[PDB]
Amino acid sequence: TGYDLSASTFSPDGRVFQVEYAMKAVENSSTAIGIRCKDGVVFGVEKLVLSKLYEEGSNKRLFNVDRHVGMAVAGLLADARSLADIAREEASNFRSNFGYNIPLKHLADRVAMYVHAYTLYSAVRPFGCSFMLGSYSVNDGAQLYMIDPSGVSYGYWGCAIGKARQAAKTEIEKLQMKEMTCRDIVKEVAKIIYIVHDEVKDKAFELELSWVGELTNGRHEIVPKDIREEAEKYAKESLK
Amino acid sequence: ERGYSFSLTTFSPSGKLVQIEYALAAVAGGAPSVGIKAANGVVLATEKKQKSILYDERSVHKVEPITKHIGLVYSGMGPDYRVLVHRARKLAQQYYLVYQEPIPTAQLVQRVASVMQEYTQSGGVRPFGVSLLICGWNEGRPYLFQSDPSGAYFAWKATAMGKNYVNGKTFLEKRYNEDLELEDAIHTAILTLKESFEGQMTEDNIEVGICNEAGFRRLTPTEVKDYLAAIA
Amino acid sequence: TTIMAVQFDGGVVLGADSRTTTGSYIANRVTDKLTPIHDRIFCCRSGSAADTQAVADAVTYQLGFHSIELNEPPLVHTAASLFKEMCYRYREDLMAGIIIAGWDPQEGGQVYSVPMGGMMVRQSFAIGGSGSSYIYGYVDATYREGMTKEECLQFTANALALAMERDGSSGGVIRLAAIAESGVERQVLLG
Amino acid sequence: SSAGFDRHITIFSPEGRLYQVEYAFKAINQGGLTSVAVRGKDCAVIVTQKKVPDKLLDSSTVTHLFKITENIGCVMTGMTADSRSQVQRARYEAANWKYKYGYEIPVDMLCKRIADISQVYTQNAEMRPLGCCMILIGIDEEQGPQVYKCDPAGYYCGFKATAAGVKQTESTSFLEKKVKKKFDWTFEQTVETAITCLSTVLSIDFKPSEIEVGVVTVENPKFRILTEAEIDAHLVALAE
Amino acid sequence: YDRGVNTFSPEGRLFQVEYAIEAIKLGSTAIGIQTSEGVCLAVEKRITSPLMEPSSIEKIVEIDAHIGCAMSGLIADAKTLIDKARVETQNHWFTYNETMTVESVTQAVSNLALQFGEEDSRPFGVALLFGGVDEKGPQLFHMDPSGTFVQCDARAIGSASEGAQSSLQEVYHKSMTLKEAIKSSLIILKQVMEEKLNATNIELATVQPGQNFHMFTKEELEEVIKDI
Amino acid sequence: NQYDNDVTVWSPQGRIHQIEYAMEAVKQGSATVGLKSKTHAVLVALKRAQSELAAHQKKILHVDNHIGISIAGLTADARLLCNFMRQECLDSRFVFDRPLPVSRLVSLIGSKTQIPTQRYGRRPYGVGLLIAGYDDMGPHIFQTCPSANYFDCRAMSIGARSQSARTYLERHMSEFMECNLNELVKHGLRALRETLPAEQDLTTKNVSIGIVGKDLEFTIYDDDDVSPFLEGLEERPQ
Amino acid sequence: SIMSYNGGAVMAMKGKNCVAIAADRRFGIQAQMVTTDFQKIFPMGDRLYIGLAGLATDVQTVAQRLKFRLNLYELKEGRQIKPYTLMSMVANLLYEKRFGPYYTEPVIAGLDPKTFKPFICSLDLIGCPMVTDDFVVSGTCAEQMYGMCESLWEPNMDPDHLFETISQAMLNAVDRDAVSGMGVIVHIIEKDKITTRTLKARMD
Repeated sequence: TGYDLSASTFSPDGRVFQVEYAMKAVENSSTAIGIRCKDGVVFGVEKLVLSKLYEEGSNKRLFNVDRHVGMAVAGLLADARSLADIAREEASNFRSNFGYNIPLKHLADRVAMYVHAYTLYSAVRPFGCSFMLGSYSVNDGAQLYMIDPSGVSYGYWGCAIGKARQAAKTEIEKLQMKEMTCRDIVKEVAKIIYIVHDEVKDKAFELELSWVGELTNGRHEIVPKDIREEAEKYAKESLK
Repeated sequence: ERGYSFSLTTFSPSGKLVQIEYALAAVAGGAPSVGIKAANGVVLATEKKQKSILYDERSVHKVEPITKHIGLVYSGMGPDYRVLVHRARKLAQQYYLVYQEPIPTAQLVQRVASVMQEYTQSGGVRPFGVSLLICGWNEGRPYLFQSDPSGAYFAWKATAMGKNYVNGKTFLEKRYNEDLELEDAIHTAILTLKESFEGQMTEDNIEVGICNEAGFRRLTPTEVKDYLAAIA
Repeated sequence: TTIMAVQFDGGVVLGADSRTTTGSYIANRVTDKLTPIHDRIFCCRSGSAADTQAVADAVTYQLGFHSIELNEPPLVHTAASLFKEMCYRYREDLMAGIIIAGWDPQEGGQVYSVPMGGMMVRQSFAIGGSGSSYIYGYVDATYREGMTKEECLQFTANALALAMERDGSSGGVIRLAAIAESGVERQVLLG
Repeated sequence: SSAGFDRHITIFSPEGRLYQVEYAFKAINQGGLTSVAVRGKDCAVIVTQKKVPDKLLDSSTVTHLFKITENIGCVMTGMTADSRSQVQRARYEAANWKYKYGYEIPVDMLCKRIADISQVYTQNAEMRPLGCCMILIGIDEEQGPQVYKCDPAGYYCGFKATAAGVKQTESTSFLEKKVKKKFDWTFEQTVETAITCLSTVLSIDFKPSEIEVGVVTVENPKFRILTEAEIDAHLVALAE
Repeated sequence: YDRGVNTFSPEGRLFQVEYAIEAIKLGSTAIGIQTSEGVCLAVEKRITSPLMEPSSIEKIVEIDAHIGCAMSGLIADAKTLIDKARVETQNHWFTYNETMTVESVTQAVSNLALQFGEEDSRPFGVALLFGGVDEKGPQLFHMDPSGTFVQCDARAIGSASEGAQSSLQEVYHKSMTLKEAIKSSLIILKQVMEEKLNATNIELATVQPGQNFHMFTKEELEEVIKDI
Repeated sequence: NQYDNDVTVWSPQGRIHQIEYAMEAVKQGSATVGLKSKTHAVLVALKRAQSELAAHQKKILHVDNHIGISIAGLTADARLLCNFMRQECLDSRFVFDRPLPVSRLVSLIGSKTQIPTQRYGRRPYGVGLLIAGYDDMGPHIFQTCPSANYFDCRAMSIGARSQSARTYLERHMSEFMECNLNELVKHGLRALRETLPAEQDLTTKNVSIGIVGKDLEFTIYDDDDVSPFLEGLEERPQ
Repeated sequence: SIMSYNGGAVMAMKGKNCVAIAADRRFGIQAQMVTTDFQKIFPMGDRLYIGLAGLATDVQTVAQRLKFRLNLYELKEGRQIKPYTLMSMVANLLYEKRFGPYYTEPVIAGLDPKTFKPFICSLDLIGCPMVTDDFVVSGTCAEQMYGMCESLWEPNMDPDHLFETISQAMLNAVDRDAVSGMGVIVHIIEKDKITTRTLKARMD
């Protein structure tokens, strides 16, 4: 506190508050969760409609970095767009220098070191974003990663980013995710969103579900749950 | 980066430079040392005690050679010392690449002090917190110099840097003379380091380097145990 | 100079002469024409001597640094890509005849060919060097799909010795190498 | 006293002190971690615990043992983001030794070059001085095994028994009472004191699955991370 | 705090740009009027000493043979603006064999004023009035240090410009003539300054379609004073 | 108040105030309304006089033959983004020989305005760009903001007292997809007349209407051709 | 060649306690002389000279660049320069223009500043030092100067016979050359004094 202006200064007890201040700016964003089954990764983002003039698919938070890699950002949306273009550019140089797809374990290291560099100098500020990284391969399986604004990056089986970070992972861990298929996961992700405050004190919302795994043959794309609409049909039955 | 480029040092209204006088306080609170110019050699000695019984002694050295006839010690803070040592190594070879001849000890101090000058005037960096003692026997007569973090230098007969230096300054004045031998000079160099040492002095508490005309030589603990073997 | 590479079911088999010449004078009489990069990946070099030694040091620096980060054994196709990125970029400056071969856990034995141009292609067997033009008719009338390891060591020994028959840039001594999942067996053949 | 901007940037205070680096000495202590290194023999042992608070959090992506080269391993304490960026320099400049000079880097030479990078961040301003700590091990031919330790201030030393993290003052006091009768360190005397120091400073007497053990020995100079089965073999071996 | 070099207000504009408008208020007054026959223009010299030479103070300069000018506020910054305004109309003739229009002059002039800071320092303190006869007849324009560029039909800037613009909107109409508008402007001049209006206080500048020559009257102005 | 000085400095509440202040510069400018049908996208702005006899400041400006933009905010940041806008439009004509897709041009703007909202030495761009365009998949209405977020929408109004214009658009957005230009334009300029004080009327000298169509190049009408659009209107219910 | 554009001949010879150096006086373009007072021997401190031969541009250029570096050396250090030290200084100056080289070949002759020990050396156009014990020669007419010095040189010679040997070596060799001549100046130095003499040569 006064000793908290620059990102290159220490507190008298030994922490940087400019990193601490940017972490709870991610806290005010809506909840985006991630989960992986035994043969794929399923994303899911609670996204709220601003007033009415939103045109049903604008400014999405499910990006597409590589052929098999996408993001699940939350926080400052404009800061995540510039950070997503770094990961698009980083995966292109690995293709041009080595001739094959980027491993997700190596991709998250290159991004987190880039986020780390904005937490050291007084000229720039730390980022205000946190996001997810999911991929699938036949020689590596499915992985799911997690990057904070400080730059700590390691793997989970399931996660949540937003207001309800604790309130979502309470009921994620009561799932037998080690053996389910990622078609049964999709109807289970939608009830985790709709339990915790979809439109209670808010106005409206719309669910987005991204999708990667064995059924897509390594491709990353949005779900065909505009087809048959089964996520909302199965989750709205959990009213009682 | 931005390219800020502003120095952190200006004049006082009295006319003194404030940050240079603060850096000498960190020099005076360092490990003590002593250097004596004898009639045939230069003797350097220092105080090397570990904070624990765990610390190895064959890892970090205090007496450090620059050329095969030039050594260099310090009294101040640890990690800032190794910067100007590696700076003085690359600087001393550039004299040898031009002139094909080893550098005299007077000419080396002309340039090392200019390096310590440059961090006092330039932008945003802080001055050193290490004073030095530079020795060597070039062209018959041996030499013993001392450079401060301000950027100046001197030429001593016998001096002492570190803690309790005002006690060692009076003790060297009451013990040194016009000439001694090098073997007599080490005897009065431990007795001035025994003034401010702890309760025990072994082969691994002190560390001594010499300068004969045969070249520069730092001593293994076999000689230093045999030298303090009841000869004071 | 004549270099040779044949893959089989387990891994690959390499082979080369020595005879580093200049003009009509042999400068080096016995020569390691094959160079280790990783524990499972070799390359055999041809062309200018000072050019190929500089490239093989840089690829060993880059690939050796790259596998420690991934904590995985590298791919043979990854190593052949790194020679392509230097030979195609620094063309009109280098004369390199690199052939990359080695075993990989994901794919088994692989043989790649990077000629003086800078292209990259996978082959079943590969020849190269100045003396390789003389055995091009022998190597395709003798090759047969589905060889064992001991047949390929017999295959490349007779194949090199015909290019090493008298031809002035070739001869000397035969250095062979077999790379498989178990280990690397290198031997020197004479008489 | 607080003179000028001594409490904010890297300048001298009165009495020769400087506070922005000795604030980084307890920037390690927010990790909640303790690492112990012991050299006794023709071997060298790292031991460090893991702290897994979540069942959604993975197990393989927690490890602080880092493999620099085949003969040199290290452990990192302090904050996680500054730790992994410090290792990226250590992996990089260990390979520049092999390229420029043609042989394997000594463990003594590498700890110099790492501490010289931490020098300039103390020397130059507006550059944050990397609040983390590194401990090395390795085998030197004709010199035996070595254990080194680097500081954020740029200070290094080599010594036989090492503590780091939070509880140095309790563990180093235990090891001086341990290493005063220089008994026969026989590669299981080394591992047992590496456990019984940490099992009494923390005072846990813990399950076989919360620590890591890095090892190097002059019979197999490769760096080697122990398996959960053989970690349990040494743990029940001291049950007397 | 209170808003240093480059920092937004909690409500509105940059105050460095806002304080640049106030520096024009300590300048000298000037009036420019557009008429369908041509563009007339006037200024007050504010000569202090008799030893101070009168014809060294310029306020009307010649950008080109069909483009006049007027300035107020800081004289030191105005010489930078007039320099490249003469250059980039000359670059346009070099590559197009034609005269640059009066509007597209100040497009290039307003690019350079919106460049203060450290990007590749301070804003300017000078307003300008540009008269000229392009292919669309006679024109009259005005710019400020904020880069806000606009077309005017009759404009007065400088010191006491607020009281000038009040009476100026009454005497203006669309069907003026050039001989009428010149004496209509200097009546406003002697009602806003304090010295006796003679041939040394003020100076005029007229540009016509058929008379692209003579952007500067000199002691024919003595006839206009005695007629009013 | 000490956190309210730079773009770099975070707050103990987690909100950078300098980005929050550049939103306030958008509310200084006048109102402008953009909307679209299935085939036609029309944006209508409102001029403001400087004096009683100066020309009114223009708002709508042509960019490309299929892209036109409106403006609200600083005129310094207006023409600075326009010169970046026109350079990117002709590079795709010179290289790819195709017109730009509208949705990916605006992504270049969010990358453009992101750097001066993070690095010290340049303020954020105080600007309120509304964008209408034609890619291969029909018309679009875009808005930007000085927080470097860009919003796809079917109708939008920004500027001074533009909340009353938004209320008119929400209760008539169901009618916008079917009606053609003879009323789609005067669906839009019925929304501007609630952003006015209740005593004066939208005349011919203070309004601009720009139309880009599926078979129509982007055309700006002002001060002479507004009279075929202002005919056939009712008054305000006073 | 480029070396044969102006001509020249510089000879040094070692005696018992003394050392001598000699050069010609003719300045000229390829076949046309200009003047007979062109200096080719320059003093660099007491009891230590240097001679230059080759292209007349680089003779006047290097002798000013070496004087630029000598005065800065003799002020940072109160001592004078040793003859070994100057040879390392000239070889540094020629090697910096490795591919843009000066067209001259220096000859250094002088005594030790402390003892009486003489020193002679010569360098190539890119800076290869070469010390001898009897004589060094440089210039266009080099092969004629080897024929005179291999037959007339004696090991231990007084300053009387050393002057007479280097006189007959320079006169008989340069008169065989076409582009060199028009006068010969001889410097003979020792511990006590410096003697400069000019010889009566053919002026054709």
